[PDB]
Amino acid sequence: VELPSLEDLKVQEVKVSSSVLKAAAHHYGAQCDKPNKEFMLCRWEEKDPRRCLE
Amino acid sequence: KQDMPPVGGYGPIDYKRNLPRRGLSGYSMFAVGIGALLFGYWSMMKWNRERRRLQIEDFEARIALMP
Repeated sequence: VELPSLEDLKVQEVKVSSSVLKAAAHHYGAQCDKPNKEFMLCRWEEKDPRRCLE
Repeated sequence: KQDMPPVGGYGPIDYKRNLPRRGLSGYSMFAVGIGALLFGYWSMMKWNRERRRLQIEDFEARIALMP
């Protein structure tokens, strides 16, 4: 099979601690709502997270 | 002439046998038992249901993140 390159990696990972990540944790997803549910259809409905990387 | 038997001063002590210090008998008991027992159940549903409210709150933070 095939795998995408070392490019489209090394993007800005949120380097925070787990407690400060669970600190807000409630106002975070409650107002963004545009890429996440689309990303869920990109993962739940369609499998193979290799067409699903963007 | 110096013998014993005194002129007076006697009791006696009893040969009696009694100490009926009762004691809250006769349907007064089983009454403090049942009401305090349901009082403990009355203390429930204000804590378990309250912790159940926090239990959905705990699972809320898991579902909000993880996309």
